[PDB]
Amino acid sequence: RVFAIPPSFASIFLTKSTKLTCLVTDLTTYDSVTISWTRQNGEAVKTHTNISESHPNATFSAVGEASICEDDWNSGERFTCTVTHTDLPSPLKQTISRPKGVALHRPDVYLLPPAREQLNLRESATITCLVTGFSPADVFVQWMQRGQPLSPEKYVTSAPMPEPQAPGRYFAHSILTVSEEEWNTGETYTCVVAHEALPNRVTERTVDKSTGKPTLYNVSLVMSDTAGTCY
Amino acid sequence: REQLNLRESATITCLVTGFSPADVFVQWMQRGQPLSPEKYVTSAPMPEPQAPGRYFAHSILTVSEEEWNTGETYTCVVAHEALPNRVTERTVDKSTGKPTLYNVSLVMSDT
Amino acid sequence: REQLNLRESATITCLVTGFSPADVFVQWMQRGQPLSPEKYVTSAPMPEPQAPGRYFAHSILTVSEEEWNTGETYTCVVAHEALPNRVTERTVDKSTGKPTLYNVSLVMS
Amino acid sequence: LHRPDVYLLPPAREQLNLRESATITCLVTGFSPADVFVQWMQRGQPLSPEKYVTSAPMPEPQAPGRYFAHSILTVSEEEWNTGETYTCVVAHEALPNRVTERTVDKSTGKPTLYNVSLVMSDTAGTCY
Amino acid sequence: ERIVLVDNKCKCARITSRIIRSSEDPNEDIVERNIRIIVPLNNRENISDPTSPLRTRFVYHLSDLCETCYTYDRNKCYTAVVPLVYGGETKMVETALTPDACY
Amino acid sequence: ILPEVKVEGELGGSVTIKCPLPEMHVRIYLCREMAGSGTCGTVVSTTNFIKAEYKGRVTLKQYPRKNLFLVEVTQLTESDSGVYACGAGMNTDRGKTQKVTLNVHS
Ligand SMILES: *[C@@H]1O[C@H](CO)[C@@H](O[C@@H]2O[C@H](CO)[C@@H](O)[C@H](O)[C@H]2NC(C)=O)[C@H](O)[C@H]1NC(C)=O
Ligand SMILES: *[C@@H]1O[C@H](CO)[C@@H](O)[C@H](O)[C@H]1NC(C)=O
Ligand SMILES: *[C@@H]1O[C@H](CO)[C@@H](O)[C@H](O)[C@H]1NC(C)=O
Ligand SMILES: *[C@@H]1O[C@H](CO)[C@@H](O)[C@H](O)[C@H]1NC(C)=O
Ligand SMILES: *[C@@H]1O[C@H](CO)[C@@H](O)[C@H](O)[C@H]1NC(C)=O
Repeated sequence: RVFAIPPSFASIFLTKSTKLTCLVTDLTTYDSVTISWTRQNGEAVKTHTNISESHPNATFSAVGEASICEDDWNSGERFTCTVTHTDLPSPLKQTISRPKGVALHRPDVYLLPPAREQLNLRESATITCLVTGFSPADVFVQWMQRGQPLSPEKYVTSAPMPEPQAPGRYFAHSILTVSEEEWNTGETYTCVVAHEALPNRVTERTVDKSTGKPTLYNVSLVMSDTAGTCY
Repeated sequence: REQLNLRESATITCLVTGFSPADVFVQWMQRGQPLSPEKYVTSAPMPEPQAPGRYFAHSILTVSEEEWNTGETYTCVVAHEALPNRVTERTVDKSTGKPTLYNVSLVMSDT
Repeated sequence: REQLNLRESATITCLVTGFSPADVFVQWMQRGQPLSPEKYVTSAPMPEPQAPGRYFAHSILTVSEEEWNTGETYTCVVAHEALPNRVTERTVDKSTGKPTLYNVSLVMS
Repeated sequence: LHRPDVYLLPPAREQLNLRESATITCLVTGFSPADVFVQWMQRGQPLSPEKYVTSAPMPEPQAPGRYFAHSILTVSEEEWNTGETYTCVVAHEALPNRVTERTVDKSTGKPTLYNVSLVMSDTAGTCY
Repeated sequence: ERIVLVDNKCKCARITSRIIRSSEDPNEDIVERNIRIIVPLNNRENISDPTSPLRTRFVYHLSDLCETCYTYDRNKCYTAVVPLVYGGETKMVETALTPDACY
Repeated sequence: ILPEVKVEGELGGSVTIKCPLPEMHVRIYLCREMAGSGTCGTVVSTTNFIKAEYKGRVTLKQYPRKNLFLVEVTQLTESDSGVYACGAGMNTDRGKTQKVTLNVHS
């Protein structure tokens, strides 16, 4: 099996060290294997050293990376990835073409607090973050608590899925789980997202106990010198 | 609440969590009449990080903002092979997150 | 209300009306755990007076007022043979229909 | 040496009950050394000198170096249905802009019907 | 007819005035003064920092209107900075707190 | 306040509506606000939307050069009458910029 993962916009926009990776797995172990990259016009590009170590279960696990201009990717030039093995004399050729960009649109971000019935159990609370209506796909979402980022393993993110009501539109979910005590200590959580359409490329929404469907509206309206001198 | 300011559509989400094993079934209906299956989408059972082998799923439904405001209730039903009746329902409507009470305190003065 | 100003017990009733034919099944469960059939009673299908060719039943559940003031959703499941999937349920809690309350405190001066 | 403070006053409430005329007073105080004169313009057009009557600089009741002056003007009662605002002005050397146009109108003054209408919503996060 | 004395957008106060004609006479022409404040309710204390507690007290010194702020403006952009740990690389990025108004 | 332009139809068959086009805003709607509650219900808007009833008889053409946008509605019926509005922003109410009236003499 030969797997190719194209670079993500969340990697490009954040590191500026973009690269594309082809990896091989489920293959008998055999040294002296060559990894190459080919464009549509046949030009070859430099492949990087530091190939990944083989997996402990007696199968391949390799990394191959190369740098191509972001403007070249935006030009929609088809690129091909090839690997050579003696088992299969015919090298495996796979395409990592970037299809430019379809009509761009901004992702509406709605963040919702835990349900009232769930808090009745006084066990744990789950906060969701519903991104909606962004074209194209590959949105990047992360969570931090009171200015401190959380582990990637404390939340789960979905994958873009079609939108029945809107043709050519996608949406995604994300949920974070924490104890009830943490939710009941005014701790604040936020759901930052990253997308090409976003004018600042990054936007965020935030909720806490007091803002998520509260049971009290405590207000202290106070005005003075109503007469005053107005001109 | 923000989604409502656009006066276009609304999205009710049904969240099923904690079950084991997989293969749960979710359907949407109002006032006892089943709803068309081309208006909602359901996710496949996804592993739960902390849980050893429990899973979760989520489904969403889109309705007109007017319909939400009209006062119609929408019930969500899940069918799993572990529930004693193998069926369960929940219910939400406009009267769910209304502020229970106000505590305003005007202190108008001229000095 | 006057039942609760006793601090001994409260009764919750589950009126079922307008079904046909008989042999409806009602049971009471708390937060997913079915309760013992001795804790509640149930009536028998008796005809609806103004509505011909119909029946209705009843069921009450006794419960301490100590725990009713804390939660305990207390859903009432019904199993007839004409429902879309043969089972339905409803629930009520201490805050089922509490309305909005205003506490304006003008300090007009 | 201090900024010449100035003020203006409208006609008296009981004065608007004989239906003959009305007087508007522009009070000029301070301006040490005493160097001021007032010209009463309306709509940018100076009025006749025979209308406004400035008198003299006079020392303040307690006068280390300060002074003050008073200048009034006579109008017609029936003309106040439109106001015209009858602007006043002062001039002094101890002023960065050497002009402090001061004007009032029937609308300006003490209000007699307060109508506060405050509203409370949760969609007022942004002021449209 | 009504003139505008205050149009503050930070406090959404619109102080105006009008004089109503009496019953066919130039006397007792009562003057008016209309004030309309719209409290936000869902905004924070530090409007440009989404971590400060909610805004409970609202003080309105009408004299100043005719600096802590209360609401946002339909004609401006609010931004901030947040840490991102993509690839174990803590990095500060400008985030459009109020998007759709930064275009 | 903003203008109260009024248009009529002179028997059904076609109708044309014009409203000013604001700058630095991406959303444009023509909600009818013909509800007892008053809450305006967006009829035809950008950002992708349309009215369950109004379909195939409603289209929008924005012209930045003239600072105007154009909406063309084919035919005419009894339902699509009354008044209409225009605006921008992300709040159908509190974001209006005109109050137009639609009538037909048929
Ligand atoms: C409200 O938040 C702002 C933004 O964090 C605070 O001002 C910032 O202070 C930091 C240093 O603490 C500077 O790096 C920023 O440049 C400041 N912002 C601006 C716009 O200059 C401000 O002090 C906070 N107010 C209160 C009362 O805490
Ligand atoms: C409600 O407001 C009062 C002051 O008006 C304050 O003492 C109290 O702490 C507030 N409630 C909460 C929960 O903060
Ligand atoms: C309700 O308002 C009063 C008066 O301001 C205050 O003393 C009290 O603390 C408030 N209660 C809460 C829960 O905020
Ligand atoms: C109701 O108002 C009174 C008088 O201000 C106050 O003492 C009381 O705490 C308020 N109750 C709540 C729940 O805010
Ligand atoms: C007072 O204000 C309200 C709200 O704007 C208005 O409807 C009413 O006509 C006003 N009354 C007067 C006398 O102006």
